[PDB]
Amino acid sequence: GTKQEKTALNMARFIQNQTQTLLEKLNELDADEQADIAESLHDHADELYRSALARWG
Amino acid sequence: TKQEKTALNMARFIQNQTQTLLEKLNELDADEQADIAESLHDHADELYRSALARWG
Repeated sequence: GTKQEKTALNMARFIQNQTQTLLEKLNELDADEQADIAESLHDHADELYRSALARWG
Repeated sequence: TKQEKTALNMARFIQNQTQTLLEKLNELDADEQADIAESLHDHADELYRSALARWG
């Protein structure tokens, strides 16, 4: 990857981790409405990170 | 509550990150990745919307 590609990979890694952290926070709030969306959010973040990692990592 | 506001703000920060990463991927040759990021961003917008309705 170029430097720009690596910056995008790093940001995808960050969102993967940050979405896991927000999911845990919502689960502690027993905020089911939000945690339901957050789980799907984190799944897409994981998918994107793995996709970027394969390509530029 | 402090805990609720922490989660709302984190949702907003994730929304900003997902918009930023979708734009970066669109700027790169990254169709496969940008397609995923479109859905990722729609989820971050919906989570922020929902959390704002509840805790804003």
